[PDB]
Amino acid sequence: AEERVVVISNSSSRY
Amino acid sequence: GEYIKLKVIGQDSSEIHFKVKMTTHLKKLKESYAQRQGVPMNSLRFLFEGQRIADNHTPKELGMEEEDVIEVYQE
Repeated sequence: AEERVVVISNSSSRY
Repeated sequence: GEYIKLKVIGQDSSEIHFKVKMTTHLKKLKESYAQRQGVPMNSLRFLFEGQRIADNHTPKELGMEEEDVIEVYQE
Protein backbone atom coordinates (compact mmCIF):
# COMPACT_ATOMS: atom_id res chain seq x y z
CA ALA A 1 0.00 0.00 0.00
CA GLU A 2 0.93 3.63 -0.59
CA GLU A 3 0.86 6.17 2.23
CA ARG A 4 -2.60 7.63 2.85
CA VAL A 5 -2.92 10.89 4.78
CA VAL A 6 -6.35 12.50 5.16
CA VAL A 7 -6.70 16.05 6.54
CA ILE A 8 -9.73 16.61 8.76
CA SER A 9 -10.83 20.23 8.30
CA ASN A 10 -26.61 31.27 4.64
CA SER A 11 -27.64 34.52 2.93
CA SER A 12 -26.65 32.81 -0.36
CA SER A 13 -29.41 30.24 0.25
CA ARG A 14 -32.14 29.74 -2.34
CA TYR A 15 -33.73 26.54 -0.99
CA GLY B 1 -2.28 25.05 16.60
CA GLU B 2 -0.41 22.61 14.36
CA TYR B 3 -2.05 19.51 12.97
CA ILE B 4 -0.94 16.24 14.55
CA LYS B 5 -0.92 13.03 12.51
CA LEU B 6 -2.63 9.94 13.90
CA LYS B 7 -2.27 6.43 12.45
CA VAL B 8 -5.47 4.35 12.27
CA ILE B 9 -4.75 0.61 12.18
CA GLY B 10 -7.41 -1.70 10.78
CA GLN B 11 -8.19 -5.29 11.66
CA ASP B 12 -6.26 -6.32 8.55
CA SER B 13 -3.19 -4.24 9.55
CA SER B 14 -3.88 -1.63 6.87
CA GLU B 15 -3.29 2.01 7.85
CA ILE B 16 -4.94 5.32 7.07
CA HIS B 17 -3.32 8.40 8.63
CA PHE B 18 -5.28 11.48 9.66
CA LYS B 19 -4.21 15.03 10.37
CA VAL B 20 -6.36 16.56 13.09
CA LYS B 21 -6.13 19.56 15.38
CA MET B 22 -5.80 19.04 19.11
CA THR B 23 -9.37 20.39 19.44
CA THR B 24 -10.92 18.28 16.65
CA HIS B 25 -13.84 16.10 17.72
CA LEU B 26 -12.81 12.61 16.75
CA LYS B 27 -16.25 11.78 15.34
CA LYS B 28 -14.92 13.49 12.19
CA LEU B 29 -12.05 10.98 11.95
CA LYS B 30 -14.40 8.07 12.65
CA GLU B 31 -16.80 9.13 9.89
CA SER B 32 -14.01 9.60 7.35
CA TYR B 33 -12.40 6.27 8.18
CA ALA B 34 -15.72 4.40 7.98
CA GLN B 35 -16.49 6.09 4.66
CA ARG B 36 -13.14 5.01 3.22
CA GLN B 37 -13.60 1.45 4.44
CA GLY B 38 -17.12 1.35 2.98
CA VAL B 39 -18.83 0.31 6.22
CA PRO B 40 -21.27 1.98 8.61
CA MET B 41 -19.59 4.03 11.31
CA ASN B 42 -21.68 2.31 14.00
CA SER B 43 -20.19 -1.06 12.96
CA LEU B 44 -16.77 -0.01 14.28
CA ARG B 45 -15.21 0.85 17.61
CA PHE B 46 -12.14 3.08 17.76
CA LEU B 47 -9.65 2.63 20.60
CA PHE B 48 -6.74 4.66 21.93
CA GLU B 49 -4.53 2.63 24.28
CA GLY B 50 -7.41 0.18 24.45
CA GLN B 51 -9.96 2.78 25.58
CA ARG B 52 -13.01 3.71 23.53
CA ILE B 53 -12.86 7.01 21.64
CA ALA B 54 -16.12 8.93 22.02
CA ASP B 55 -17.54 11.09 19.22
CA ASN B 56 -16.76 14.27 21.17
CA HIS B 57 -13.36 13.23 22.49
CA THR B 58 -10.53 15.41 21.21
CA PRO B 59 -6.82 14.60 20.96
CA LYS B 60 -6.28 17.07 23.80
CA GLU B 61 -8.65 15.22 26.13
CA LEU B 62 -7.08 11.85 25.39
CA GLY B 63 -3.49 13.03 25.70
CA MET B 64 -2.69 12.18 22.10
CA GLU B 65 0.53 13.23 20.40
CA GLU B 66 2.07 13.20 16.93
CA GLU B 67 2.13 9.69 15.44
CA ASP B 68 -0.06 8.09 18.09
CA VAL B 69 -2.01 5.02 17.01
CA ILE B 70 -5.74 4.39 17.00
CA GLU B 71 -6.90 0.80 16.56
CA VAL B 72 -10.20 -0.08 14.86
CA TYR B 73 -12.14 -3.21 15.85
CA GLN B 74 -15.62 -4.43 15.02
CA GLU B 75 -18.26 -3.10 17.37
